[PDB]
Amino acid sequence: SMTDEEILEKLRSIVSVGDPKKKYTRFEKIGQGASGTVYTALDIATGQEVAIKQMNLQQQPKKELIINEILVMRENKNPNIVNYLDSYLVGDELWVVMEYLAGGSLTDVVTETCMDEGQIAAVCRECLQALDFLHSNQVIHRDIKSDNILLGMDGSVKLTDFGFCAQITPEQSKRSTMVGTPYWMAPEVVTRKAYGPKVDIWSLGIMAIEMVEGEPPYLNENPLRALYLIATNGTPELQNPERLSAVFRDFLNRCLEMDVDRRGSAKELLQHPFLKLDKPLSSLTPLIIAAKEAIKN
Ligand SMILES: Nc1ncnc2c1ncn2[C@@H]1O[C@H](COP(=O)(O)OP(=O)(O)O)[C@@H](O)[C@H]1O
Ligand SMILES: [Mg+2]
Ligand SMILES: [Mg+2]
Repeated sequence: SMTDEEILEKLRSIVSVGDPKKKYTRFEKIGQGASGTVYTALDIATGQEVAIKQMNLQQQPKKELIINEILVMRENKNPNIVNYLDSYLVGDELWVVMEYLAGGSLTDVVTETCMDEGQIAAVCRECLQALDFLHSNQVIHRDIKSDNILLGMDGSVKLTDFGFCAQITPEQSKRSTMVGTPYWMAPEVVTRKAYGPKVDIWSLGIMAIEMVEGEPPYLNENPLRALYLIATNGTPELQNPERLSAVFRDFLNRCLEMDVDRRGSAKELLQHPFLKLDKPLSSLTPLIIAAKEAIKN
């Protein structure tokens, strides 16, 4: 419900002045998603290595949500949220400068290596802390999935990519926009119901399936087919559930409840006994290294 001009006016009011091509150098592309292309670069003045997300505003899936992105990343700082540094607007290109997490994304790990249950529990704990913080501040992320989870080389876990997020209010306490990535969407999203923060808990459940099986269900299917499969299959089935502990299977079942009221909240799932199996995050470091080497080769 915002025009292109209203969106650009709002973005201009919140970014810093200047052209960032004069402030950063030695760019190298490290990732790309539905909104932006992300580079490493060096701050010309200081030498710091940063990450820079470059977004072309007219090629955006929903233009006005980029406002929430900058606002949420800088107004809701937290140890499990990628650290915002700055933002710039050059006509129709928006840049967001943030800390660089050299371990890459959780996608790199789950597609190249096999996490054990203690490593999965550790990652789930960190993601649940982030979600409890966001949800308590009335932010729904709406795009939880492995490629939006960043890793430090020491195993630090940080949520990024707030470009689909919703800030919910008393007058609009639920959302109804079809937004997210189809394979990770909760059934109440795909069936076009009003929905709330627990859609992120479902998506976390699907990301935990990624940590087991390397990918979410139905990844090869056309998006509209996947949406119908989510609507009719309900709680997805694992290929080999007998390989997982009973306590881990219970955690998954509580993330992936069809009934929104039965589904765990972030605060509730932080008390789940599965998280007591967690290993130190430093245990991720050999998986991170092995994944980077495999991708390089
Ligand atoms: N700060 C960062 N450090 C390291 N890698 C990053 C960082 N930010 C993004 N990436 C990588 O770039 C990809 C795209 O970034 P993201 O912000 O998710 O863009 P989009 O909104 O287009 O999906 C991420 O999935 C991740 O692999
Ligand atoms: Mg992304
Ligand atoms: Mg995004």
